[PDB]
Amino acid sequence: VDCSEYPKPACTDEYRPLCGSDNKTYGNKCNFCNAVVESNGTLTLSHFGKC
Amino acid sequence: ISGGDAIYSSTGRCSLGFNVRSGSTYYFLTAGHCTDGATTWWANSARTTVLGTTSGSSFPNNDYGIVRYTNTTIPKDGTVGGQDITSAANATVGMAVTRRGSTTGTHSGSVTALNATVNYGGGDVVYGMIRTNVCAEPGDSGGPLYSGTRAIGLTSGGSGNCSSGGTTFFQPVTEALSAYGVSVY
Repeated sequence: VDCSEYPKPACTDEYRPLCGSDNKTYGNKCNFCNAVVESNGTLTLSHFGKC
Repeated sequence: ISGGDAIYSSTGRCSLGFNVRSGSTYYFLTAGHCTDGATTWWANSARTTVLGTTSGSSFPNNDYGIVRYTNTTIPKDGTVGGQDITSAANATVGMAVTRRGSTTGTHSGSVTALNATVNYGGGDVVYGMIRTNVCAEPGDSGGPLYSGTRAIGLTSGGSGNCSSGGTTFFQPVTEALSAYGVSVY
């Protein structure tokens, strides 16, 4: 996953989880990427799927 | 199975919006973004119980899809969880509504605006959406928005979350019913 096209003002709500470096399971790519942005680039992807 | 319950496709989990029928043929509505590129749908993560296969999908522009049931024994309740649904109606500003989804359960709020355009990016723009102050989270897509016994919309997406609050957009259900020639029951 690439978060350059972010941030986005809205995200669809399908669930396909990603595991962030904060140990938080992000519900989908759009959610994860907006988090990355909000973290000012500090949050990374730990791995695909639930944490 | 009923409105708000989880549905799984080969790609992920969404929520069942409303059970609908045309003549003797049963289907279920859900989000078009969830029907897009999905063929078969199951009732569990294990994919052991089949529900049916995609029959239509409209996303972006609109956000609705319909799946035809192939599962003969599964109960197809005309409700949202325990709630009966008896008709469909148009959203109005100020309307008190309730959403049910597979991740967050039931949450209430109000219609704050109509005919909203939501831009999901990459060319995924949907139009004519109902804006509300109800939250929703990943997995909640395609769940029902209703008011009392009235079916009003399908969860499409938005921002924020249920802890801290958010804005969610729904596709008007009436349009979907009209397009597929089906009705709630």
